[PDB]
Amino acid sequence: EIVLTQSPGTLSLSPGERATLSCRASQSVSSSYLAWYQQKPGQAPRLLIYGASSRATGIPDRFSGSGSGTDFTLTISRLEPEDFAVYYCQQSARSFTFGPGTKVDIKRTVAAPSVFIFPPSDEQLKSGTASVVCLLNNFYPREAKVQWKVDNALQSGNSQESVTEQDSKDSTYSLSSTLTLSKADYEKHKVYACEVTHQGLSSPVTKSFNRG
Amino acid sequence: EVQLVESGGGLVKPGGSLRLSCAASGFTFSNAWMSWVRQAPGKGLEWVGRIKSKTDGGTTDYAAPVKGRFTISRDDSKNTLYLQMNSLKTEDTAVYYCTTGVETYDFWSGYDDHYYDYYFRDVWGKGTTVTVSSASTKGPSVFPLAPSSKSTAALGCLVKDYFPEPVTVSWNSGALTSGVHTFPAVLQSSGLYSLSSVVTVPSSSLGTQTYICNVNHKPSNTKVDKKVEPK
Repeated sequence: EIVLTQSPGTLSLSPGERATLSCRASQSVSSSYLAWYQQKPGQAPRLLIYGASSRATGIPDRFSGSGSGTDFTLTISRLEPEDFAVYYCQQSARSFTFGPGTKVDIKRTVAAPSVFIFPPSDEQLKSGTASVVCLLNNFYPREAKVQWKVDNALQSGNSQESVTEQDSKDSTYSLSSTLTLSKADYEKHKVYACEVTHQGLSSPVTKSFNRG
Repeated sequence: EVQLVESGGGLVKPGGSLRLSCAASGFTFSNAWMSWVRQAPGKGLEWVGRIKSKTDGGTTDYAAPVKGRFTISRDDSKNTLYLQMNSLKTEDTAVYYCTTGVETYDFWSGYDDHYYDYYFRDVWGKGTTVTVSSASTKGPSVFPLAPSSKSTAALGCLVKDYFPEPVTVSWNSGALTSGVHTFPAVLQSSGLYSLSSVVTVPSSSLGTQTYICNVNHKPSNTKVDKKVEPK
């Protein structure tokens, strides 16, 4: 099996710019067996290019494909508001494998996240479990680091985070992290803190609370 | 038109099996190499397997995470593809698309002659969802994420411990839509889902506007409207 890698992992550009996505193959792939697919959220993959350079029927002219055997390139001459999606390179020689995928998102200025923290409600407390929520609102780029602390003790393995899609108006992202604990472990300690590390922040911003 | 329709996906226990079917229409199905490709929630595209046409020998190939447990067959008399999945896993939970891949260069000869002389096209289905877990249907628990008494303000609702997906969350019966972020659901280690929907409003508005989050769960047929107020 031939392994396919894509560069870069994320590409940040504005509408009307030139987009270049590179696909690297572990071994030489015949040009007739390489393809480029585009996928949008909640939609089936859409074949953009087949045979490395040939263009599928109905695909706009801005999508162009080039490459040899190890290196291939998908070029979008001028980005459109509908061209911001995920792009995969596929190879049918040897075995059928996909690439990691390159996300193309709208470029904007760096925006620091607004950090909020929510303690568990009394209903959930009497239910028997505690969930502490940390909200990072409106930031860019998507890369952000959330660290939970319970009486200055760094946590691990008990938090799950999820990120929203890029906003159409703000072009910013939002992240929500949930720290789950038992009722006894929540009543043992007092101070609960969420520390955020982001490009738009000079120092990591910490939001903490005390029971009461 | 030319289409591929998947069917058979559903909820299966971690030890169970399931047969997915793919009906083809609009093109000469017997000559095309068919493939199953899956996509896990929030992950990339993963090739499950491929079967060749009867002319090319009908040779079947599978991916490493799937070899030894999955089988692929085809019925040309019914123009149907079949994916039998045995000894499933939670990692197998994904959307399974039935596709044709990139066929030969002159595969679509004669396709739409009034408009095109040379034509190329691949076929994909809308995909079928296969959920593999040992959980049952459970109503969601809505907990109010109340604004900080310290202090723009932010509030919301945490929808935890529900199965399966999806769950719809609105604010003030859809009247409030600005500054609203409904985050993607997260699958807990207990096999239950949990998400949170937040909204940022001016602090002064907190004293003159009531905020109610409405959570709707179709599998459990649950509708919960809960108000969010400071502690």
